[PDB]
Amino acid sequence: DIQMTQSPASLSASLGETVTIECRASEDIHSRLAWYQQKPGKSPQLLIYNANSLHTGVPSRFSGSGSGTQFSLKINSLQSEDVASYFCLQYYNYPPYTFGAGAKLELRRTVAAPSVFIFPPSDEQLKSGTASVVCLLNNFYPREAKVQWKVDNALQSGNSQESVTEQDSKDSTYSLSSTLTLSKADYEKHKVYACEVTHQGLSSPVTKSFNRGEC
Amino acid sequence: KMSPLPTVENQFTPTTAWSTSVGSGIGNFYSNLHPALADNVVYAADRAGLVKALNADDGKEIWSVSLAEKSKEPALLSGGVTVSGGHVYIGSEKAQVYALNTSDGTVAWQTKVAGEALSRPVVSDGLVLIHTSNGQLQALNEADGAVKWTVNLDMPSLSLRGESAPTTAFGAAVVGGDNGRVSAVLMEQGQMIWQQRISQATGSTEIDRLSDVDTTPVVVNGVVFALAYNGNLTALDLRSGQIMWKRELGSVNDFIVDGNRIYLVDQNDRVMALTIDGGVTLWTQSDLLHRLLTSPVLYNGNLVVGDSEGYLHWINVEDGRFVAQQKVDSSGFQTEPVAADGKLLIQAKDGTVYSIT
Amino acid sequence: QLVESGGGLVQPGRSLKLSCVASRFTFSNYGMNWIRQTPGKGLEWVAYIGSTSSHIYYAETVKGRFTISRDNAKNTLYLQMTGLRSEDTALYYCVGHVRKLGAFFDYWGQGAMVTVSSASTKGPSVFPLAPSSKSTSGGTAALGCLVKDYFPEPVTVSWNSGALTSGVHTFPAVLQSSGLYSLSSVVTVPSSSLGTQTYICNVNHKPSNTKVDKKVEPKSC
Amino acid sequence: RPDINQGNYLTANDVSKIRVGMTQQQVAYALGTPLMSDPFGTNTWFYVFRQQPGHEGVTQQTLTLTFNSSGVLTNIDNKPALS
Amino acid sequence: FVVKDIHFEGLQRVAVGAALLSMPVRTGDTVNDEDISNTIRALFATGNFEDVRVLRDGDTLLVQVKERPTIASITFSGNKSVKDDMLKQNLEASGVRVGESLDRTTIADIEKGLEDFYYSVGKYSASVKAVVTPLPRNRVDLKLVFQEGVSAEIQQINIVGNHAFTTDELISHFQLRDEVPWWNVVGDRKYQKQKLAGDLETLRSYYLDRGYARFNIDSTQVSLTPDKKGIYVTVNITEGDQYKLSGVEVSGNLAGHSAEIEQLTKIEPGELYNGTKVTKMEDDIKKLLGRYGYAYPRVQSMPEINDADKTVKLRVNVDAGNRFYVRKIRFEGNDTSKDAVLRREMRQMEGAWLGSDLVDQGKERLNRLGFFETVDTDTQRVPGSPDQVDVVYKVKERNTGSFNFGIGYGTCSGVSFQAGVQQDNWLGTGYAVGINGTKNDYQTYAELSVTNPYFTVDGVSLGGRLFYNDFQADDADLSDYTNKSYGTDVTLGFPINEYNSLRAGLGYVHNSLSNMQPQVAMWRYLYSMGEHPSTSDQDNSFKTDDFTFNYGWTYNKLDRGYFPTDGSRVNLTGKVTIPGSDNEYYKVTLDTATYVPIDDDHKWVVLGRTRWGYGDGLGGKEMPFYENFYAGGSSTVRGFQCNTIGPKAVYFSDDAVGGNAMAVASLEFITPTPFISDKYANSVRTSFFWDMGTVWDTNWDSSQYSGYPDYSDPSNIRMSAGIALQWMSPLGPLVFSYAQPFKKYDGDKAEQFQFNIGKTW
Amino acid sequence: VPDNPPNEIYATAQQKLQDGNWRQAITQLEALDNRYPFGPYSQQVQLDLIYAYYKNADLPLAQAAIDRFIRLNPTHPNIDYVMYMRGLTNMALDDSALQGFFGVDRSDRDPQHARAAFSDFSKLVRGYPNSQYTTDATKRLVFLKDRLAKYEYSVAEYYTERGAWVAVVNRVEGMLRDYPDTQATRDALPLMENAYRQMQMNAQAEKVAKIIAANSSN
Amino acid sequence: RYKRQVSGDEAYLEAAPLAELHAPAGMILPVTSGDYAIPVTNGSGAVGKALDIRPP
Repeated sequence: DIQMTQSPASLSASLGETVTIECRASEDIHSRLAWYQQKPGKSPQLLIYNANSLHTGVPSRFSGSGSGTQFSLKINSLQSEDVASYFCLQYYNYPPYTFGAGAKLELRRTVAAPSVFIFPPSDEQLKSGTASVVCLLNNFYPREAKVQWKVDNALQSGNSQESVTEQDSKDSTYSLSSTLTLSKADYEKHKVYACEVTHQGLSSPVTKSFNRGEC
Repeated sequence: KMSPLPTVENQFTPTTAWSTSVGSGIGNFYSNLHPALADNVVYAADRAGLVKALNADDGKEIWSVSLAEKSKEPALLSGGVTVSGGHVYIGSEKAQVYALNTSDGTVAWQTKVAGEALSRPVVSDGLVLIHTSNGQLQALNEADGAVKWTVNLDMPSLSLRGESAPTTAFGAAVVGGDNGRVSAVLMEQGQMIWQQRISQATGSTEIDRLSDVDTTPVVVNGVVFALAYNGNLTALDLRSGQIMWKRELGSVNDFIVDGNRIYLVDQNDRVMALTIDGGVTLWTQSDLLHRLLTSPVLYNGNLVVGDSEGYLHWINVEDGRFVAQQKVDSSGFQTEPVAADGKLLIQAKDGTVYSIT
Repeated sequence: QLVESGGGLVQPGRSLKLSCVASRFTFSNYGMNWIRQTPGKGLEWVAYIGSTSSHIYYAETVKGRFTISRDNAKNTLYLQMTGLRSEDTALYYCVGHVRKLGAFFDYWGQGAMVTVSSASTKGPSVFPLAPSSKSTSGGTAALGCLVKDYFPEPVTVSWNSGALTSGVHTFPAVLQSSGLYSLSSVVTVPSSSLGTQTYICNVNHKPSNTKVDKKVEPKSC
Repeated sequence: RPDINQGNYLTANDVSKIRVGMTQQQVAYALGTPLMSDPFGTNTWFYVFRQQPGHEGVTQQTLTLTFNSSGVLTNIDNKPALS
Repeated sequence: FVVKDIHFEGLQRVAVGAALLSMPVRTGDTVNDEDISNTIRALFATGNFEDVRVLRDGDTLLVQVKERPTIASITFSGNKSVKDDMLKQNLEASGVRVGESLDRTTIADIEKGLEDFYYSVGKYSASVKAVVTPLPRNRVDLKLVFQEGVSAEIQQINIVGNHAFTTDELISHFQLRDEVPWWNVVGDRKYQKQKLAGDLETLRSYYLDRGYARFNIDSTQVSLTPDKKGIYVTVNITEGDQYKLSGVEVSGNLAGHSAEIEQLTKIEPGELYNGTKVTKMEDDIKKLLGRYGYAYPRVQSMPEINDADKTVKLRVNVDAGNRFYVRKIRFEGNDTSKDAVLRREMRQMEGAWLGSDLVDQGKERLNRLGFFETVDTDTQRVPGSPDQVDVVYKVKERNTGSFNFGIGYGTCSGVSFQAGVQQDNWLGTGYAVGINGTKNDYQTYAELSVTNPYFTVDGVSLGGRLFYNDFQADDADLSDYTNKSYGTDVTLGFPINEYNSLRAGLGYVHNSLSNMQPQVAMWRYLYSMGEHPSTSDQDNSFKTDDFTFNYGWTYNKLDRGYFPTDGSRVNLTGKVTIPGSDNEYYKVTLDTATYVPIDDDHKWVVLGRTRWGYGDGLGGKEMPFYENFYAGGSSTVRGFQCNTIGPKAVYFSDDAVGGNAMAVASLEFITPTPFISDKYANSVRTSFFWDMGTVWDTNWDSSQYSGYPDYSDPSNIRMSAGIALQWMSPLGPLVFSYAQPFKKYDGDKAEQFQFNIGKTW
Repeated sequence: VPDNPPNEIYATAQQKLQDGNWRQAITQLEALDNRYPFGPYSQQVQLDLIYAYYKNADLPLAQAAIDRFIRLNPTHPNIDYVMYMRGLTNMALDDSALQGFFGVDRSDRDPQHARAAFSDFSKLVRGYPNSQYTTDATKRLVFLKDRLAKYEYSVAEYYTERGAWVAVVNRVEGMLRDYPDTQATRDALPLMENAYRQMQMNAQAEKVAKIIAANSSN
Repeated sequence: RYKRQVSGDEAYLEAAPLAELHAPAGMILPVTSGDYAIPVTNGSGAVGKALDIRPP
């Protein structure tokens, strides 16, 4: 193969400023690249052929720049939802085709505080013998947030699993569900179950807990 | 081909009076034309329409003129050179005949004939009678060039410019001409007195034709002599042309006659004295053969000629032994010198006169 | 335009022939490839055929064990997959090429997820997520349904047969230690709507043939 | 595509100068020769005006005569066209 | 003295009986008194007895007589412009030849006859002499010493009666020259007896067409020097006065064709007299009367002058001959090639009425084919016939095939031997074929092709072709990859018009491709198809086999083939893919040239030549690159190498590559050669040229790969120019050429002396 | 170029003949000519020379030689040889095998040579009915007859293939007046049968019917 | 220069029969031209290669 370098990572910016996404090639070959955009849950599409030529039906903003060693993709006065993960592809080495890592495009909105909710196990799960207590962050920005479960002062780990939705196309907020899975037995083993959420959007760590159901 | 030179002479001084570069010359080209004196004066030209008028003792120009269209087509005049009564009377290639005055290069008259003027007007008791390279004989005035009558004659298909110096006696005029024919005729209507053949027709229609053309004859006293090239040297009666003797001989150039003897050359360029009435050779000199030589004259009791090499071939008159020798010109010659009444001269092919001691 | 075969479930070591169909364009040129992408964000080119089935090139992972063929009359691509391993599981795309320039694609398939696994299919279990009298009574609260112990992917979940679409958050599936997935699908609605609006999530798991329509009501305590 | 003529020319008014009772030599001076002539007896002569121009197109006139032993006429036959 | 018998002694070359007959005498009695006179006059009238000496013993007459020695060898020394055959003719005119005895005294007359001949040349200074060599067996040899001297120039041509209008410079139109430019040099001034005769009447003809009817000659006179060096010529004439014409009329038999001649005779009144216009008018009429089937009328044009106004009424009279026909046709030339083969181009036909023009159309059709060295028609009249006429068409045949030899000079077939042969009059048939067999000890390529232009009547042409081919040079991984291929062509062809032709046909090919280089620009087509093999890889291989259609258009209108002089010949071909095939595309090629002389008299001629080549496809289907054009090779481009033109190769460095755009031409000056005689000078052709040519592709770009330049433009022109000799020889056509290029564009090459073989175009 | 009496030269001439050697004997004989143009066996030399020209096929020299000799020697008994040789000359002049292999038709070429041969052999018969040269000359004459026939037949064929329906038959009336033989002639009645129908002549088509039935169809 | 040839001649190359055709009852052949006639005679001497050319 060949080192197909894609830099930097996943980025975010506001509407109207320009962006330069770098893709670096190990063997310094000019015009041996194609750019493809993958929308979430959508088929990937072609952006640039010849490593500098734009495909039909698309605004002029997109530009291909840089040398064989290093190329960059330039978006000038970037507009609305164009957010997708973008990859490069080399065709210099025909037998092995190499792609970029993929740049996952996020956006920059104002800070948004999550609305914390706590969910006790359902009355259909109490006949199962296992209890699932769920912590919910609903609409926040940025994604970076420290959420810890506290039961009798214990940082539960390896038993809790989180799931974060993708950035909304409407309010651009994130949602996380941190599920703490215990047995029905262990639910009554401890008295207070708490979820503390620390986020940039919050003025103070919001802890929400329950002791005996959530009537 | 051509014999080499014998030793130079050292046996009379090689004497030269002045010379002059005169006219544009005529060049390699054969013609028959050479200048003519009068009292204290000479005149000349080139085959170029361009004409002079000079002196006899200084050679400066009393005047000089020229003629051509105003376009400016050169005339190429090679008629004769003759004067009379202060006027000169010359012909061209063009059957156009030019009578100017001597005192100035201005016309006496101008008139027309047939055929080329390779030839020499001749006059005797007035009333000039003229001939050309056409076998055509015009008969002419003196002051308008008017014709009085004209004769036609036979010509061959080919020649070496068979022409002849027309000649007169007792008002009866005679000349040779081509076709080996000779004619003795009037001067008034020019009609026939008689004719004569002398050549022999033996070849094959190519060299029965070197006797066609007739080289200059001349009269002496009730008798005439003549020849042609590879022809017969004759001695013939003035009244009748009947023969006095003959010598199987050829040549092309004119002969000198003084005394009871006749003085002339060979077609092979060797010279001799033959008898008046015998054709019996007193002597010859035979050294300078195939040399391209020129006709002589007499000057103060001796002879010299010139050549195509442009030299002087002085001799003893009595045996022809070379008495003197001069290189005089690099251009050779084509035509004849003259002298008169104390003064000797020659013209070059290349437009150069020499006045002579 | 491009209709493909299924992905299902298989055992490591078994074989499978997948099909992909071409519809409008000529299809009698167009080098075609199979390229798989793992949810771990790994892109891999696995196979290529060009202009016809004359030149076939494979990636350095299969090393020829798999076979790609096409039928022009049926405008169909055939992929027969020999010995199978767990790593081969990925989203597989039937990809087309670009005319007159080549060496890059124009058309991409739907993507086909292949799953090799010793485990058996299991239909999902739905449990209501309803706290009833939250710190929001006039604001907006959120409720959901919990899908647990389901294998394999995917499950289609909608609310009120597509009538309820606003405020819905379907969290990404997590793989449990049991080897089964479990996720919760929630929706945020105004508090006044609760008890007046029926919130029903309809869940369908095709491999297990499980269609559950579960209703969430303002149950207290 | 090509064109052809064949036969003996005609003025077609020459024909209006033709009367029976004329020696063959008179017609020789009139016309010049014929070219077809019975090599089976029957002193006779032929005269024809065929042409075949065009990819399609055919034509022919003819007059055809028989004479005595005397080289003098007996009868004619003008077929002014063809069949 | 009395004699009873006669004996002869010293005659070794003649009978004694004839000897004793030549002297009539009464033997056995006292013979007459003429025996001495008879021996003398007879034995020396023969020219065969040198001396006689007769005496009488008393009973027998002994004759002691020699024989004149006879010439063995007649030899010549001093020949410079003179050929001994003509000299022997002059000897036979003398009455003398090898094997003849003689007087040794007419030698002078012999010399004289020789010198008369020298005169007849134009030399009069010469001198000839005999050299006798006595030899045994009553023999002699004779040698001739010449001293040719020199000829003359000409000095003046001055004329009597040329007044009121000079021509003393316009005389320069003659054969003869009284002025030799030192900057226009190849001859000199020399007299001739007959060029004289021509230019006299020529000048007369000039003045006869400037408005004269009395421009007469009085006489013509010539002379020269005693040294026989330069000539003086003069001529005596009348220029009279001008003249004009006033109306024209005719008289004589027709067939009511008055209205056509009416068109040919048409003029305006009051126009300047000519005499040549008259003649061509007559002759045009003669053509018309050919068409109507007349040969031998008479035509006369009589001026009825009025010099009172300098006008004429040209009375004319015609006698339309009695009609003709044809009887018979005959052909000569057929030693190998059958008859009826040529008749099928005779647009004249037998057995009917007639044109004198059909005759010429057949002459043309013949001279087209180049199957003959030379041609001759003729036309007699049959005996005892007023109207029946016959004809002959004669020719001189020619061997016309070839043996082509391509060696990949300049490497378009590399190190190779392309052998092959063509013949268009195959076995004397109209059958036509061509073949090649090609060998390198690892590659094969052989091909056959055939056509009968007259498979069926009316010029139905039908041809086939096949080729099998393997190319193998990747035995060391070298460029110019391995291909194997083989295929066929079929074709019909026919004309519709009597000059313009069409043809069309099909073909099928089969192709097998292997060990393709990694060259880079090539793979574009293959992307167009679809595939992407190399990084730089070498296992590439491919196959494809295709049917196809083609068609051709042809305009051929010349004096002839085989070193023509006039007209033009052009052929275009368009070839095309068909539905179903592995691909789709179409191309066109055109090849053009045209000959125009000045007058075909001294043969100062010019050609113009051009060709175009293009093609492109559809449906994303372009044509192949192996079907590219190519250029250079000193057949199309003189002073350049085979397929060495145009862009450079490309890897991921330089060798011409072929393309799809062409435009190339060459502009010439045609020449004869005076240094060789007609005998073969007729069969050779020389010229100069100035050659241009260029090539490119439109699909090619450099907006994207701009590290090496573009090769997409009609600019960047290749230019050279040179000279070429083309000469026939029994192995086929041959041509060499040497040129000099003076406009390259980087990365290209050539040679100066070059060679080509077979069918030259 | 030795110099000798012509006897030794003629001796080695005979030898070279016996040697089968031409190119030497050729020049030997030319020198014998030039050295002795009135030798006592000059005539024999001419025979040997013409024999040479045949066996070496230097043809036009031989033609000129033959007509010169017979012109100049009009009379001697072996003259018949000459005439035969003359026709043989012309017989060769027509013929060739630079092209000949088995399955050529030699027809359809310049035949005048054959006509000359015909006249020659014919004259020769008419002068020398009783020589020893004739039994083959006849067969060769027959050859020329059939050949002339095929030639003309072929011309008829072409015209027929054109449809020169008439000029052909005018050829053929002479073909009859000359050629009553040669199946080709018999092969030509049907051509008239085509002709007269192109003529719309019925009344002679019956003549064609008669003659054909008159011939024995084979 | 001057080299080429054939090989084979002095060959008898004939086989041909005689031919000639009568005429019918009623009508006629055309009268033959006495131009190609046959002074025929019975032959009985040398022929073919069994034949002499060695001149006299």
